[PDB]
Amino acid sequence: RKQVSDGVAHIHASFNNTIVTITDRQGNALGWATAGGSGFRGSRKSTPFAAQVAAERCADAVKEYGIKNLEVMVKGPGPGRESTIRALNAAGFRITNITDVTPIPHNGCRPPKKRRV
Amino acid sequence: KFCRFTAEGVQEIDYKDIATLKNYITESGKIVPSRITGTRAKYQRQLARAIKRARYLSLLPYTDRHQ
Amino acid sequence: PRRRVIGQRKILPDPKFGSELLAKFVNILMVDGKKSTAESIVYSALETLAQRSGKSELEAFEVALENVRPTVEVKSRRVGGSTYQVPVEVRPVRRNALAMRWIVEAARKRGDKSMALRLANELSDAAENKGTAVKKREDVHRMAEANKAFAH
Amino acid sequence: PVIKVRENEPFDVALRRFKRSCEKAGVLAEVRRREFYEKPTTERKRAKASAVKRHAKKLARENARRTRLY
RNA sequence: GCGGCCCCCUGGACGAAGACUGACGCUCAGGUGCGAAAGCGUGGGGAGCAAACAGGAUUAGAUACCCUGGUAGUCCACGCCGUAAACGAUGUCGACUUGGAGGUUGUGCCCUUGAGGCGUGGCUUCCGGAGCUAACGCGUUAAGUCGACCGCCUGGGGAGUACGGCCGCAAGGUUAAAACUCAAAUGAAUUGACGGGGGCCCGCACAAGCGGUGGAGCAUGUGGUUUAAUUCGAUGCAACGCGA
RNA sequence: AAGGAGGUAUUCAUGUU
Ligand SMILES: [Mg+2]
Ligand SMILES: [Mg+2]
Ligand SMILES: [Mg+2]
Ligand SMILES: [Mg+2]
Ligand SMILES: [Mg+2]
Ligand SMILES: [Mg+2]
Ligand SMILES: [Mg+2]
Ligand SMILES: [Mg+2]
Ligand SMILES: [Mg+2]
Ligand SMILES: [Mg+2]
Ligand SMILES: [Mg+2]
Ligand SMILES: [Mg+2]
Ligand SMILES: [Mg+2]
Ligand SMILES: [Mg+2]
Ligand SMILES: [Mg+2]
Ligand SMILES: [Mg+2]
Ligand SMILES: [Mg+2]
Ligand SMILES: [Mg+2]
Ligand SMILES: [Mg+2]
Repeated sequence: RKQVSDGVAHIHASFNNTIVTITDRQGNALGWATAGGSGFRGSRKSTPFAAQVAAERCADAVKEYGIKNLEVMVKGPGPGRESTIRALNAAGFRITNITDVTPIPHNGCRPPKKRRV
Repeated sequence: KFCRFTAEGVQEIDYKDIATLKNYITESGKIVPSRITGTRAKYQRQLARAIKRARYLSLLPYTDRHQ
Repeated sequence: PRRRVIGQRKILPDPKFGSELLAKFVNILMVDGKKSTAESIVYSALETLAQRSGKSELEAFEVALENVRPTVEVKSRRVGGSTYQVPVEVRPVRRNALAMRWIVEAARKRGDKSMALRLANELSDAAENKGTAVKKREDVHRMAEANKAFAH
Repeated sequence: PVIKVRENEPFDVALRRFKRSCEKAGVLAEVRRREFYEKPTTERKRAKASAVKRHAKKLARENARRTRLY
């Protein structure tokens, strides 16, 4: 409906899943897509190919805002983190900024205990 | 590598000199290791103190992303 | 093999047409060392196929091979978790071998009376993308695409 | 690692710069280290072991130049 | 044991040159104090994490490992507790005895010619010589060579347990046996064989193919059952169309 | 993830970037 032409794409790339959300410059979400919601479960949900498909579906979903210039904020140690960026560039957006926004504590809260597997 | 404080006779590094300190932080804003820069250990400690004092007074950023 | 270094056996071309592909096709179709029986089947099947299509025997045969040749298959990988189907591109030599094998298998599991007639009908179905041979080509392709996530 | 797209720079070239910038800031190594808590004793043990083996390999190498293998 | 930055109060160590006291020293049972974490008492505070616990899976079972939660606890103040693989598994003090490469912190000199050169102190890591070490090792920071003083050891199990005393709110701590039982327990190193340790390599071992076996009928061997007898042997691979 | 090269690794004007 409304026209923006400059958005921000946030890539939340976890070890298990990848969520791509395209927002306006002010933080208002226009649309979103997830690897786990694009038809992938478990061992396929945590793959770089699934992240590429999620970005494709989100771009197709945000089509009615006439976005032309996308900034990219990547967060997390995901198996994606790039497939998403290459797929946005392929889909047709003009990538103007690529920043990593991974939260690093300055020795804050204690992390969970190590898994004994 | 050669320390640039021993060769200049510098006694205290000083946190108010935001030209030398900018050479000794990275782009993200963290302090560069002495193993990379070739600074001596005595001046490394002084330099780390000066960078932390400058951060408190917001002469240097703590990180690249809070701004 | 392990100390690999195995070398390729050269195969003579067929007498009637001088094509290594046709010679290998006769070999794949041959059973129990009865090459004369197999050679008669291939020549009869090619003759009737060329009467139908109306092109050169070798050409019409090549136009069936083109529609059966696979472009990607799936091997299996025991490294990651031993459950991995990795799509891999097939080299051209193996493409011809797989196309011929599928054509012969489809022609055998048919309903016509004579093997020559079964083979001709399979080659026609391959040349118009409608037979069980071209069906297996498509089936392998879709399996590889479903495992494309594991291509890496 | 905040990479700005430069003029005429294709996407592959910019993406290589961004990937190297992150690998230079060591983000992924930091995250992997903070996934789970490790006791201070475990941390000290691991640090000391790496130093011992690193020193031993340097000394082993610096003596390997002494002799000929054939 | 101590890790952001700043301030306030405060302890020790080291170096330079000089002055001063004039053996004022070392060790130390008893005693006194400090002493991780868990725990205890009283009151706070509680984001994260997390015994117990609850649920979900895994499994023959799973009171576990894995997952989702989650209380005491972890934090503070004031008291207990007094213990750890509290380890360098190495008591403190002093003297003497070949070397090398470093780290860290002072200081002296020479041309600082420009991060240089040359010395002399403290602490510290790694190699190592003689000698010591059952051996591993150790080596001027000894586990060489000596001296002072204190702590401990006397086969393994029973047992750091019982009883008694002392200490503690408790948990317990500390001091500490015997009967009985065994002929060994043990430390280091050697040769193997192992490892759900590591590397390198090979074989129709796998993979790539072709044809089978397992289904049917029959031939044949074995097991079992049956019989008066169904003669005897081979019976994991490496017995079973085997002696035959 | 796989391979190659250099080292125990940098001095390598700044600037530009
Ligand atoms: Mg977890
Ligand atoms: Mg005493
Ligand atoms: Mg406590
Ligand atoms: Mg309490
Ligand atoms: Mg309370
Ligand atoms: Mg849990
Ligand atoms: Mg004790
Ligand atoms: Mg300790
Ligand atoms: Mg220790
Ligand atoms: Mg002891
Ligand atoms: Mg030694
Ligand atoms: Mg007791
Ligand atoms: Mg008692
Ligand atoms: Mg096989
Ligand atoms: Mg049978
Ligand atoms: Mg018998
Ligand atoms: Mg027998
Ligand atoms: Mg006998
Ligand atoms: Mg016998």
